[PDB]
Amino acid sequence: QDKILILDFGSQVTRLIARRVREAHVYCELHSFDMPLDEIKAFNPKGIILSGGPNSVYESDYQADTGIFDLGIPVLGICYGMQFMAHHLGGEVQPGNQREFGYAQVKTIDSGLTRGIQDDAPNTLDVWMSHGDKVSKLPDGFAVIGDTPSCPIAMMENTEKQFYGIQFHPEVTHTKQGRALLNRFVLDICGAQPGWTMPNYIEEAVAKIREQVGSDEVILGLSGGVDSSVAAALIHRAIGDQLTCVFVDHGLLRLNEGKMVMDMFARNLGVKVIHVDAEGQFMAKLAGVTDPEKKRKIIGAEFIEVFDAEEKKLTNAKWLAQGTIYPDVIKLKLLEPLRDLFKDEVRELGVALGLPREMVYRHPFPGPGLGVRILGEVKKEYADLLRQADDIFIQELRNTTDENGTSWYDLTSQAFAVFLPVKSVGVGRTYDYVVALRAVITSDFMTAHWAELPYSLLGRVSNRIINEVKGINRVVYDVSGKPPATIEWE
Amino acid sequence: TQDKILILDFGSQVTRLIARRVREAHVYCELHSFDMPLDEIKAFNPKGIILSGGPNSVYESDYQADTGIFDLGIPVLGICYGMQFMAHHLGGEVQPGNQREFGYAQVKTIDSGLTRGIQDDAPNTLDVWMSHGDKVSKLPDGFAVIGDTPSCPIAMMENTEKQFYGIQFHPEVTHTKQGRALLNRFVLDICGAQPGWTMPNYIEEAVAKIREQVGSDEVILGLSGGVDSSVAAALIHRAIGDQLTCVFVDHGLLRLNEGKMVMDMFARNLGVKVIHVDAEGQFMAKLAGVTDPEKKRKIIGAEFIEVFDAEEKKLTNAKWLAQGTIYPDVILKLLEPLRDLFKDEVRELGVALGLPREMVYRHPFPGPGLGVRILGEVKKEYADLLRQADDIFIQELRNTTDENGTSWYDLTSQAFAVFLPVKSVGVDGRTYDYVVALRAVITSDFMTAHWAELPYSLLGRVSNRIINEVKGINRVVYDVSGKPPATIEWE
Repeated sequence: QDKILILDFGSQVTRLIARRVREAHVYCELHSFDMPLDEIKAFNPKGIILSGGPNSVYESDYQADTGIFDLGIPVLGICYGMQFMAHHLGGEVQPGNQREFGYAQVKTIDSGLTRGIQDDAPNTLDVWMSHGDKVSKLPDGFAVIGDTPSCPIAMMENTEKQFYGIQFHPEVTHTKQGRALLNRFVLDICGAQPGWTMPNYIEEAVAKIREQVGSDEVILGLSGGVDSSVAAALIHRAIGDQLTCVFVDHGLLRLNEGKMVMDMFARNLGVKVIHVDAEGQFMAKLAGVTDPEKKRKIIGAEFIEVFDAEEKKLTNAKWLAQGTIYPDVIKLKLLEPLRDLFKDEVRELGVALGLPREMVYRHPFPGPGLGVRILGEVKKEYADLLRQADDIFIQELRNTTDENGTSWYDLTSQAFAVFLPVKSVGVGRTYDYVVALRAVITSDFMTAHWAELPYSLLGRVSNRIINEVKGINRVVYDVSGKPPATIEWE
Repeated sequence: TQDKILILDFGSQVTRLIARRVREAHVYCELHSFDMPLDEIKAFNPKGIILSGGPNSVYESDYQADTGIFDLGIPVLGICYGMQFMAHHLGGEVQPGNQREFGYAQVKTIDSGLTRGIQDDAPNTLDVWMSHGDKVSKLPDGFAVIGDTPSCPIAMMENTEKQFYGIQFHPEVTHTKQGRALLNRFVLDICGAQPGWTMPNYIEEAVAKIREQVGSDEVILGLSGGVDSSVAAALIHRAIGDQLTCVFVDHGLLRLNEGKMVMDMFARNLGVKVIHVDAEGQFMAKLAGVTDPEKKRKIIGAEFIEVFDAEEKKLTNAKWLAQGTIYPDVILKLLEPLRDLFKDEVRELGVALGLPREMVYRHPFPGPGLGVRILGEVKKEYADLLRQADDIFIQELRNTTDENGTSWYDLTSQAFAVFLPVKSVGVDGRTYDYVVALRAVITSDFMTAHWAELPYSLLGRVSNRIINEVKGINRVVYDVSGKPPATIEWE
């Protein structure tokens, strides 16, 4: 594999650089700016990207080894990375407020990085611009390739060395052409082969697991979440009957979730799956508990208890497999085959392995499950009502499409129903509980706006829940964004 | 005085819509049952008569108007059953069908006094809400077919000599696109009724009738804050001045500043004598620990009657209890000067009298007030939160307009916030506060209501403002339940 090295100078969006590079189907790794030169050479990158950061290159210990400029490979500096590049290659940096950002229009001239990349007019880019420290004097052998009125050296290039610096963040989508610029650097300037695909990954990952495990037996907890499911499919493909999975239904899962897990793993693949039905045990622990924080502690601790007792019975096991993914890393031995992947790659890998898309491309589901979607006291009675209401909502999201043919399920990051233990009047007079519909679209920055679901979709979901679910006669839609609200109600 | 239209009611569920259409053409009209005696019909002296539809069948029903109406020399329009009734008694014939069947149909017409110049997408074509029940199978004497469909050969008929008209569809429902044009054509052109029924034209007559009714007697009137009792107060004050005393009871379950706005418009601007009772604490004490919504309504209604009655007894030199009774309700002596008006006419009368438009063009407000908008136990703590959130919602509805410049306040029939006694988590730090529901509906002509398709940006701005500005609320939801299957109020 051709690989890109990303050096982290502390910016809050540095991971997005890695996501963009992976989205171009090129392998890459995120390392701190002070990675020793020996490890960099051993990594043998096809190119290096220097991220932004909150510090100032003239007064900071945030200095990478300047030997990176002698490796003979292209280097791209972003904001602080550009300032670092300028500070150490004979240029000058003028101080500003490194916390300030905003929109700007950059004009470019023709270069390897800029040719054929444009927004509404040739050689014009609308960017998410850093208004802080800026390059005030070109380093040696460099040219200006992009400028704005307030930032005369907004983009610079050393053609001989293929060094590039930009004063804006191409990894945030607010820079419309940022992806195109990063692709141009990685695919064309560095010449990195876009071979990092999940079908290409399976055989290498399967071989690494076999070398690691041999004939040993492996246990893996199946939460119902995607990561552990994909870990299961991958490890089973590697070692077959050496894997045992444990699935715990704590009674707080969506409708039919236990059946769907058992069908895709035990029935379809022949994976050995220990199925624990713990609904009654969890409901007993939640009885009379209204505090949401206590509810979260109880459910999490009880789940560990049920899983730990199943682990003890699998006495000839030597590995605990886990669905640890790359954002997590940025007596039983740990087996974590997804450590090098982001969530989107994990999803593609699950489909590649043959898992049903319905189980692999689903909205994330909280650990405490419906426990934080039933306000106040959790009871089987309420969980059963909620599963029906939730399922109707999701059915309609899956079957209603926008103008491009994309379903509203796929357009939203998270969608679910919430059970409110208050009663409303309805029509013969009725007096039943209230359901809230929640649907959000999350950004890259831990915020989320509520989805502008079509009115007819909301109306149809409302009609169906009220008529089809005995016990619910009122439906509301959450119109609180994050911030100031949270996505979950508890 | 007024040219008048008489509407005889044969039992159709939409007969009132005929009266609204006629009033909306600025012609006075009254609704009476089909069996109104002939001498009262003559004494009413109508310029024309409309016979409504109905569910019964003219050959097997006692739903028979006095057939002497066809000898009065005034135009008559029969709608569905009214048309069949017309055909049955003037030498035609009715063929039995299912009077419960209705649906869309395209009526083709020929030129007549009723049909000339009225069309939808092609000349001499009407898209109508058709009765598929009993229908005219043989023309009555001197009548001609002026409208037909493939399945209803006699869909419209005219007797030109007598100015009798019969139609097999309902022009009073908006589903008949030209139904209003047809009704106006009959009322304004064929009957020649003068469109003089305006609220400025009504004031002087209404003032004189009140003065003739009351003389120098004293009158008491309950001010709820609603438009009906307010307009009655303004009108009666216009007639008898210091002879009127108003009683305003604040039970602590009103909207923000409601008592101040009522006192300001009446006691300060007009000089009306107003007895102001601040009964907030007393109502809250009686509602403590009460969660059953039916008991809450019972407590609030009975307690209000007691506070008002004690004030009435103290006004010992009073002879009239005035009420804001309006015409839909009608279809110490009682003084009811608004008995002949629909709500929209009452609103125009309120403006005509000089009341501020904001107090007259207001969404209706329930008797039990916020008591049915605070789910479960009602407390001042919750009412104070709700009044704040409700006011923010209303500010945004008033200040945001559609493509024609109409406010979303004016576009909705009813809009309010509802306080939910459940807590949600929020965000820096972690908050845990109550939930508010926004409710907004648009009512139809048929006692149904759909929830308002408020712009997403408006819901978003209201959500943000309530959560940020109202200490105690950290979550806002929008009610997306229509009627049916839900009710407008939550309790």
